[PDB]
Amino acid sequence: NFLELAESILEYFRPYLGRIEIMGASRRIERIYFEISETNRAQWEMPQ
Amino acid sequence: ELRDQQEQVKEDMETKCFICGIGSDYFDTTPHGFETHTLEEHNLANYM
Amino acid sequence: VKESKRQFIFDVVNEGGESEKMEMFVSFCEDTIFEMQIAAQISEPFWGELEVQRVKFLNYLSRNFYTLRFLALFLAFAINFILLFYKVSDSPPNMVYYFLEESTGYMEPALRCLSLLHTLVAFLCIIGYNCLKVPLVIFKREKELARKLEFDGLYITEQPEDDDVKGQWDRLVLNTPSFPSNYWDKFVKRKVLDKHGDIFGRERIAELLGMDLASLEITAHNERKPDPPPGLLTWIMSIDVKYQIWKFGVIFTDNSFLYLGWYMVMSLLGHYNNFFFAAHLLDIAMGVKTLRTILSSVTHNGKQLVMTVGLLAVVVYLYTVVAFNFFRKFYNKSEDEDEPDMKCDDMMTCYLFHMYVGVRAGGGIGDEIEDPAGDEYELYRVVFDITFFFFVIVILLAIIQGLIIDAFGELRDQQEQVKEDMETKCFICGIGSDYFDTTPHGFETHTLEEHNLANYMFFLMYLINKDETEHTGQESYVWKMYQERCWDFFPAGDCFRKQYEDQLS
Amino acid sequence: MVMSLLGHYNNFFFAAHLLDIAMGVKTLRTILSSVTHNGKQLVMTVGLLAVVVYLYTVVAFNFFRKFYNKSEDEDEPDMKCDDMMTCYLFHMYVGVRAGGGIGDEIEDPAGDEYELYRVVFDITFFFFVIVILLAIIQGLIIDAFG
Ligand SMILES: CCCCCCCC/C=C/CCCCCCCC(=O)OC[C@H](COP(=O)(O)OCC[N+](C)(C)C)OC(=O)CCCCCCC/C=C/CCCCCCCC
Ligand SMILES: CCCCCCCC/C=C/CCCCCCCC(=O)OC[C@H](COP(=O)(O)OCC[N+](C)(C)C)OC(=O)CCCCCCC/C=C/CCCCCCCC
Ligand SMILES: CCCCCCCC/C=C\CCCCCCCC(=O)OC[C@H](COP(=O)(O)OCC[N+](C)(C)C)OC(=O)CCCCCCC/C=C\CCCCCCCC
Ligand SMILES: CCCCCCCC/C=C\CCCCCCCC(=O)OC[C@H](COP(=O)(O)OCC[N+](C)(C)C)OC(=O)CCCCCCC/C=C\CCCCCCCC
Ligand SMILES: Nc1ncnc2c1ncn2[C@@H]1O[C@H](COP(=O)(O)OP(=O)(O)OP(=O)(O)O)[C@@H](O)[C@H]1O
Ligand SMILES: Nc1ncnc2c1ncn2[C@@H]1O[C@H](COP(=O)(O)OP(=O)(O)OP(=O)(O)O)[C@@H](O)[C@H]1O
Ligand SMILES: Cn1c(=O)c2c(ncn2C)n(C)c1=O
Ligand SMILES: [Ca+2]
Ligand SMILES: [Zn+2]
Ligand SMILES: [Zn+2]
Repeated sequence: NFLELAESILEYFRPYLGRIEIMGASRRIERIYFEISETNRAQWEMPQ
Repeated sequence: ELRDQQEQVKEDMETKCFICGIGSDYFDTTPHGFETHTLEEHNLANYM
Repeated sequence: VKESKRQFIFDVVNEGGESEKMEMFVSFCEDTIFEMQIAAQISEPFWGELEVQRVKFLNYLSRNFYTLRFLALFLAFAINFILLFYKVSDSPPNMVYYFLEESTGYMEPALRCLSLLHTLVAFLCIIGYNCLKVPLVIFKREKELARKLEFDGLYITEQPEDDDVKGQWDRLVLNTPSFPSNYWDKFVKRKVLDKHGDIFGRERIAELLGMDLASLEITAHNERKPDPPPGLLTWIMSIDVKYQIWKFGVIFTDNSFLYLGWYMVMSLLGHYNNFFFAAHLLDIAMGVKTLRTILSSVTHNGKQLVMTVGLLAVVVYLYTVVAFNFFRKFYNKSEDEDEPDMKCDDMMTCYLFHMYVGVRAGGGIGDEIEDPAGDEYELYRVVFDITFFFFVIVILLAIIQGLIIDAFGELRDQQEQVKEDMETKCFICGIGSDYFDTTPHGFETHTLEEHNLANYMFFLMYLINKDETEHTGQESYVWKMYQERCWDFFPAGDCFRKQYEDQLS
Repeated sequence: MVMSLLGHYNNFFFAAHLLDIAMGVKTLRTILSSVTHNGKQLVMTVGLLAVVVYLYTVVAFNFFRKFYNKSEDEDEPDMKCDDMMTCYLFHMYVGVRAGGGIGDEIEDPAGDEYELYRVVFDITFFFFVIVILLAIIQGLIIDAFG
């Protein structure tokens, strides 16, 4: 229910919610969430 | 040989994850599993 | 339908992606349903009688379209066989006379009759194509336009890229009263207006789609049933010119229709001059499938072949520059000492000479220019000739031949890959044969009884034909997914056997 | 057996039995399998070559007849393109076997009003008939091997 109510926020922040997986200090795979800047994404998308 | 190199690169990218090396066959046990894994879980652009 | 299915399977397995596989499959099912309707319509069973005869004639043409094409090919071959007996003379059978030289004397009337028959058959082929294949072209165009309008807001939220001639032209049918003529969904405009209208404006959407909002409610409120006469006056009044213009633009941009039109134009020119009928002998490439596949080897790397020819031209130009600057004395192609004929006294002539003679020479330009033995530039000139031979004659031509050979290999590889993919993995769920074959003939049973794609097509037709109030729970579920364009009901990486592995064991 | 019997009518009929090497030697059979694997495609390619050469013959017969005089005696000209059958035979027989195409065997066009048309004619003949179609045949054989 909370996710459905936050659908608009999640859709708006989808291009900026960066997600990766790492092998953490606990010897387990951990998912990391961070912020991708708009300038960073645009520079990445530049054709060169 | 050049055509074979191009085809091999395409096949490798389309059948195995660039980061963890697990093959698509495993992820595809879930619908569009490989696509979701390579676009949301282990996206290399996200590591950059 | 079997040929269409084979073509679709080849396309999806070769160039299609996994993400859009089910969408492409459903699109193929829709196209197949429309083509089945067309086939059923054309199947064999004053205004009224004339209309009946017209419909019968058009149905006959559509039914025998391919036979008519084969007949056109045969007539072209016969005409050219007759043309092989042509002759030229200075006296009638300084102007020159062309006439047939045959002992029988029946060839010339036969030539006239065959030419008239060929023109007639070409016209009939055009009509048959228009009545058989054009409907599917219009159906696909309308379907794509409707989907882009509804689920993408192509002309509402976005705009065509201004280079998409297809979108720029499709802007002409949006307000037309008959936009969905072939596409089954006759309520695309209502759907688009309801989702798009609050954010874009109902009146703005109604103007873009040529909808009358006032009559929109009245039509649902009550029922109107007209009964216009079939008179030509009424028919002319009831013609959507804007739709017809858009439709004719689509048709005239269709490739096969353009080919048939060129065929007809050449047939007509054949009556101005009979030798124009030789152009129709090129129809063998389109007719014979083996020849089409063979020519696909040449056309597969056509861009690379053209670029190689351009590179050859540039290299020959460089050699021409060197020859014009240093080796002009050797380019005298006249045996009369009084009248020398220098082929490299101007750059244009030297370049023409090189590209024309040296490239076609077995050993290069040195075969065709003066022998350099005893000259001060003997070594420079032998290096010139040898490098020309090795680069232009040996390597570049080898590049062309290798391009053709690689095209052959690539096409064979594509066919083998499609066959292997179909024989080793399920088209629907994507699970490999190895898993199913744990049971005797497991893959065969799975692909013929469990996940048969023909059965999914049949289920779509069955759902369309069945009354909605009679739909079962699963039928209603799948019907709602079909209407919403959600392809999640298709099993993906899962099956009944995997679901109930332990119980079924 | 029939050829062996005919060999007694004329001894040179025994040369037909030398073709038995293809059936006898397994290596030769495998080699000839490379030619016969795409035999239908080879035949279709030969037919396409015939059609293309016929088109070139039509063009030459309609526009380039003057260049097809194959006689060095001015009193007795020998025109190879004054009738379509003769022109087609000349093309299919000489131009296809010529190293550089028909232009190798017909009169030099330098100085003629149709010089550019005729050089385009010769160059396109060389590239389509000599370079591409023969390359198609050779590639068919190579692909059969593979
Ligand atoms: C895919 C690659 C395509 C290759 C394109 C074609 C090249 C292939 C062939 C090479 C063999 C011939 C080399 C050139 C020798 C020419 C003879 C020579 O040189 O006689 C000495 C000259 C005499 O001078 P002059 O005063 O009497 O007349 C100058 C005044 N005029 C020019 C207006 C009359 O001395 C001089 O001028 C000094 C020389 C001029 C400066 C260098 C220009 C020549 C360059 C040639 C290509 C270089 C790469 C060679 C590699 C081979 C292919 C890989
Ligand atoms: C795989 C592909 C096979 C290709 C088949 C072979 C074609 C390859 C070659 C092309 C080079 C030559 C082009 C033709 C030029 C001819 C010279 C010319 O045109 O002189 C101007 C003429 C003079 O007319 P007239 O009144 O004096 O004699 C007319 C009365 N008669 C004919 C009875 C004597 O003007 C005219 O007639 C108007 C011209 C006649 C109408 C066009 C027919 C010519 C078409 C040629 C092929 C077109 C494609 C070209 C692409 C190259 C290959 C890809
Ligand atoms: C996209 C177009 C290219 C596709 C292939 C079509 C090839 C032909 C070309 C082009 C389009 C039409 C060209 C213009 C035609 C206008 C008519 C014309 O101007 O015609 C002139 C002469 C006719 O002379 P006349 O006045 O004495 O007639 C007697 C009539 N009275 C007595 C009344 C004078 O026409 C002649 O004679 C020469 C007729 C024989 C020419 C050969 C035609 C077919 C064979 C080879 C060419 C194929 C090219 C292959 C390239 C495609 C590769 C994929
Ligand atoms: C399906 C059939 C084709 C398979 C290959 C067989 C090739 C030969 C052909 C065909 C079938 C039999 C043809 C008709 C034979 C009837 C006899 C005949 O009419 O014979 C005439 C002359 C004999 O003359 P005479 O009267 O002076 O004899 C002296 C006798 N007295 C003195 C009594 C007059 O025969 C001669 O001289 C010429 C004899 C030498 C010809 C070469 C034979 C073998 C070498 C090359 C040809 C192979 C073709 C390869 C194609 C197959 C590719 C897979
Ligand atoms: N770890 C990974 N990250 C990203 N893509 C991966 C990864 N592993 C495999 N792939 C595959 O690599 C391809 C990446 O797609 P693609 O390069 O087309 O993306 P893009 O962002 O649209 O860029 P481009 O337009 O330059 O190709 C896809 O086939 C994806 O399945
Ligand atoms: N989901 C699937 N449905 C049907 N065939 C599948 C499926 N997945 C894989 N296949 C394979 O596709 C091939 C289908 O067979 P095939 O096309 O010969 O059938 P058909 O009805 O006789 O038609 P056609 O005569 O036109 O080939 C078989 O190899 C089958 O194993
Ligand atoms: C998906 N789909 C169709 O494909 C279809 C149809 N009516 C005809 N077709 C062809 N309906 C109502 C439908 O929902
Ligand atoms: Ca019910
Ligand atoms: Zn991974
Ligand atoms: Zn399956």
